[PDB]
Amino acid sequence: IDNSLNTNIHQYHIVGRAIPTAKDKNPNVYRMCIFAKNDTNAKSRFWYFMKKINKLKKSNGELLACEQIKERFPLRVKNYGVLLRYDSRTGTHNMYKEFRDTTKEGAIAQLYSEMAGRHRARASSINIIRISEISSSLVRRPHIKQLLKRRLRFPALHLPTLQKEYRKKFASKRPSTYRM
Amino acid sequence: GIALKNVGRIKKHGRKHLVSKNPYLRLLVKLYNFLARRTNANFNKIIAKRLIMPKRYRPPLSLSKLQYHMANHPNDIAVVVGSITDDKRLFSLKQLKVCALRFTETARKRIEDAGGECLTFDQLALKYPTGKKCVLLRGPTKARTAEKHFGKAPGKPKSKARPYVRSKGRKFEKARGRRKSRAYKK
Amino acid sequence: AKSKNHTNHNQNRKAHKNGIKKPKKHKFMSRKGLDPNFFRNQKYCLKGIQKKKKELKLKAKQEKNN
Amino acid sequence: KSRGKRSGTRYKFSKKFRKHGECTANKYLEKLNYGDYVDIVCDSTQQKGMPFNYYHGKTGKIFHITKRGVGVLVNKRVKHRIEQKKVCVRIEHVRKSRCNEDFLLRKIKNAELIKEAKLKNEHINIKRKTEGPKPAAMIKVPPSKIITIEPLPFY
Amino acid sequence: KKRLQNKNSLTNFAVRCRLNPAYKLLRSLAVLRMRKSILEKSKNKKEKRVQKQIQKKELQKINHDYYKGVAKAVKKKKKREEKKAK
Amino acid sequence: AAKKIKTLKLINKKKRNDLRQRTLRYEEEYESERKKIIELKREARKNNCFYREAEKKVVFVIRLKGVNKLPPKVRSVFRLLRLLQVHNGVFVKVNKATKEMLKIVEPYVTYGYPTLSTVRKLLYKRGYVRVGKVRRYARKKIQDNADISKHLGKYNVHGIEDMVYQLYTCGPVFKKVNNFLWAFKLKPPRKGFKAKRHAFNEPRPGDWGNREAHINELINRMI
Amino acid sequence: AVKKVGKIIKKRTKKFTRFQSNRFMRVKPAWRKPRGIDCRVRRRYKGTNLMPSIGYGSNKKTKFLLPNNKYKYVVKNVKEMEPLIMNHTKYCVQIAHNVSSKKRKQIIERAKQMNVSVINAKARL
RNA sequence: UUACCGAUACCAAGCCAUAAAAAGAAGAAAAAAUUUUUUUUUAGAAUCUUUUUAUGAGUAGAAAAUCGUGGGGU
RNA sequence: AUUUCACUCAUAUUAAAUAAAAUAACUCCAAGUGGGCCAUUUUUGGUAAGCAGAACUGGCGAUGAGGGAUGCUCCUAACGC
RNA sequence: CCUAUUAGCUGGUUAUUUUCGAAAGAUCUCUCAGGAUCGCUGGAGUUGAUUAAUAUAAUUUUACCAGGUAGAGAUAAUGAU
RNA sequence: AUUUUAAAAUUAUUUGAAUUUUUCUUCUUAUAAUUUAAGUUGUUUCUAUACAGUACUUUCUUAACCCACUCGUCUUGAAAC
Repeated sequence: IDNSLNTNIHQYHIVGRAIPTAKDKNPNVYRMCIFAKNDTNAKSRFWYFMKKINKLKKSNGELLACEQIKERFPLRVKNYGVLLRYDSRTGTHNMYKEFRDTTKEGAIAQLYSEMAGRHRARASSINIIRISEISSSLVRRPHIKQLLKRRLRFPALHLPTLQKEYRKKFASKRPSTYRM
Repeated sequence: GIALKNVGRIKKHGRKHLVSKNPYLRLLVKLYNFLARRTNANFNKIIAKRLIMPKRYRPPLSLSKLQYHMANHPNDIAVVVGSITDDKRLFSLKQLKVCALRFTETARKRIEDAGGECLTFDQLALKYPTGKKCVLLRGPTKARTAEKHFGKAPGKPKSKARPYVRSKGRKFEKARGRRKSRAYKK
Repeated sequence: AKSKNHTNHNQNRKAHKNGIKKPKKHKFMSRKGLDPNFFRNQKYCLKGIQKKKKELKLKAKQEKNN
Repeated sequence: KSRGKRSGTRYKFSKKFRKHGECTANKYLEKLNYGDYVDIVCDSTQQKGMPFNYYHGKTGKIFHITKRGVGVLVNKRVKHRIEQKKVCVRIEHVRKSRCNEDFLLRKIKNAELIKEAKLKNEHINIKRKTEGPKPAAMIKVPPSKIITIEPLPFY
Repeated sequence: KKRLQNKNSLTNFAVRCRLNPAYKLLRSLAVLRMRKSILEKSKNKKEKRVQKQIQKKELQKINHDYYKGVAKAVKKKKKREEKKAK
Repeated sequence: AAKKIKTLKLINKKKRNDLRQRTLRYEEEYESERKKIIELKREARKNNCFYREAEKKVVFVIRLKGVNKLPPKVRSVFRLLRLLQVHNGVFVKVNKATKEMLKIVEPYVTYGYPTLSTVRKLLYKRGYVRVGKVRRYARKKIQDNADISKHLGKYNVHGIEDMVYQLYTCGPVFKKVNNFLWAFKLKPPRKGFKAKRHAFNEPRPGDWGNREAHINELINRMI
Repeated sequence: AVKKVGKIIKKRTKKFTRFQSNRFMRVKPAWRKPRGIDCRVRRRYKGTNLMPSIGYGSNKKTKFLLPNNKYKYVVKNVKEMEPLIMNHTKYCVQIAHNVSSKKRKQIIERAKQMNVSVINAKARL
């Protein structure tokens, strides 16, 4: 495992419930899937949505469950459509975006990077609704569509990224970006 | 940086050493500091503390008050860290065993004539090193005239402080602010 | 010329430097201007109590000291 | 420039909506004894015996009782220290305080509780319980009412 | 008493056993448990794994139910949005 | 003229034996509690039902900011918690009162649930104790059970393992053990903080607030 | 910089000099605490003339002794050297400046037969 | 996402002072020569001695302890 | 209401929690000060102001150190060697 | 010469280390460049504490009070519209 | 010069027991030693088989890296044009 490569987003399944009062003997319990850096942040987000959607605050609630969801096949690439709600500098907008990778958390990390890069949307301005795996026949974004051809191949035009050890300061002849 | 009170140093108040350079009193302070340390006796601790006090906290104790304070237990010995002064208003004395810092000549003569005895603190440490049958006494530490000027300022309502005046006739500090007929009273 | 008319700045921290001192709350309070015809009768009550106690004390002392 | 007795009391010393008129006759039957606590709530219908603006809503101890008035000791903060102030009011502007009513009920309840416990020679903890962390619970909910929640879109 | 060097109560064995009279027993038990031969574990790994097939099935069922509930929420919200489209 | 030393040695031997038995029972209790929670979660999830664990009853709090520019309420709460220096740490028992006290200090601390190994490490390698007369305490590293016996023995807390047990399981003698224990003086974290300015629960990197179980790795880096 | 010679630590050498004594002749180098108002040295600005403070004090086990691990004692005649008869290992002697050549010689010979070391033994000869 | 660099702040240790504390008004240790010598020490000042812990910005201002100068007794 | 006798109301964890809470309380004598200014948040006059006037807290002043290239007041953090 | 007149004003006001450490508010003032007085500070001293507890607390908890600011409203009143 | 003790640990014998069943298993029974206890000790060189040097200590003078505005003063604020 390469920590230079891993991101720190995980999916958590959190179940909570208002404390039973004398008014209602047993409140309905709520469950949610939240992507967060750790279970503590996931629970904070869960209570934020509990309070925002229902009229239920952490001080009047209790946590029935909180466990990390692990992807079944972390080495099988799949296409994800993620619905999204975020507020820009002048309004709120819901959009829909598509990624493809091996884990839902990885797709969400891609989503965060891309929303920051394209719209300057900080993570505090993003609400993730409805990330779900989609079928190839229902993929809608062209940048994902072109990734699903019968045989997919292309050259390797990236510049070489050597190790620090061989990233030597003085070269004896000009290297080639063509390499290949 | 640490957020402590007084930067973390415990502050004591009051005397820490004898100020008097009287060699006999220095010897007595040494003896009673040792006694207070080596025995557990709060008696000796109190005596060691009181030997150190200023003059105004070692006031005289008159013979009448001495023999009045020692009325109920007559076979004990009364220890005073001040001086014992005579009381002419007292008609008769009776058989007092008194340890004290100093006795006036009249008080000493009267005590020996009544048949009691006068003791110094070294003799007290010799015979009652723990303070058995020894009653600690002190004179009036607040009776002195200086305290009569202290407290609420003379001029504050219901104040009993004596003012500082050259003399105390009708024409000294007695007109305006001291009677209703001239503005107000006190 | 013109000056700062007023401020309460630093006054609270001056106040807390020597703490917010509490009243002492003594056990007894003077009854000087309070409920006459009640505290006078209390004076009479206490005098009666003291005399009844003291005459017993004098009797016991006299009969034990001959 | 203006600092009269009732300055600033436009709203505090006004009777509440549909609560005007003199006090009920039952207020005069309220028992007061020396040393018990009391609230100073000014009744603007009664103009005599009215407390000063500051003491409205303050609690104090009775130090004096007259035929129609009460003297109460109230703590007032004056810069670097508190001090007792002897405020003299009429009985309409004063009301028996419930500041220690839970204390009195606790005293009676614990009296009987520890009486019976000492009868049965059990060592009981009598202090208040300052409830904190709750224990684990093995609680079952019918899955027909577990609702999944998603953040909501914008409209 | 004169202040001496504060010994490491965790790595200095004599002072650790001084502080915790049970520590040497606990450590010997842990070491002895460590020293078990690899043959028993190698021969019993399948025995100790095959007991958990029912737990794996129940686990799969609960995660399947959770995923299904999420998907049904997806479908309900999509159906409501299609309702309000018209 | 020599019976005194023999009696002293025998009493010390009996104390050592009682401490050993108590510690063995404590280890058994820790293992039993862990196994019980494991199997009970197993059973809860096998059944179609939810199991919510108890709240942890004790938290470890680390100060994050220095001494300058603090509101009077925050300074008062800091003094009440005995967090006077920038990297001080204390154990705080959890109830409504302490949680409300911790709320007003939340932006300037980070706290969480310690776990047994970290409690043991804190006491064993950073555990100093208030030894002297009352109000004359004289911080001393433990190095021995003599002073623990002398001050806390009347509650039978002879021993650092007794101290560890009472701190970890918020037992009958927690206030006395916690007060007897001098406030921990922790090192700066080995890898640094993320940003003391922002909450641990903020989406951006941050440190202050309740870290829950994540306090253990920070304590380990700070120890 | 500290210097160590065996057990002897001198927490600082190059004794403190008065502020601006370098560039004013009327200001002698003997240390004076700058009372000042905007005084740089008093405010402890970086890179200028640090002030003495008690923290520089030397270990009191080795506070007053000379590079020979002995305390200096100054003598004016032969009679002031009697106490060293039983302090010869921890005290060294130094003859006072205003002592003539005969008293100097006598002091040197008496110290030698007391085997007490002399600091300024080769003066006025 | 990691690693790193970076304070007079933090941590461990030493030393100075300040505050507080625990306590105190008598006997041989070693080494080098050759049983016998030799070398060191062999303590006891109470505003003192030993040990311990924490602490240390500072104008105006206050205090203590120290350092010097003319002259006078001893 | 007071006084005297009874009986007894947790304390072996302390009539809720926490507390380098007695570093307390009190008295005496006395210094300097009594032009302030700045930041956040609130706020009045003014078109506005590095303007004038207020509230809370923290600062600068009285204070250096690391950072903000630079900077009385910002951030970190306050200072024996 | 009285006279070294008086100055709420300007300038100056001489060794070290150590410890504690402010105010630029307030009330009165022919007061507004001043003063007295309170506050803040030092020194001295006693009473206490030295008994992990009581006193105590710029803190919370539990119980009980008091409020008319933000908001809200304009069909509740008043005043607008 | 009457706690560098005692204990703890370890080694070698020793009595019994227990158990995770033993070449670091634990608990004491006794003895003897050790240190992991009870804050650094040893060996070998060099200085050197010198009497002050080209070494070592120290003062001074010069550089070099980093830093460093003119003090006193009134002032909210001075390196101040």
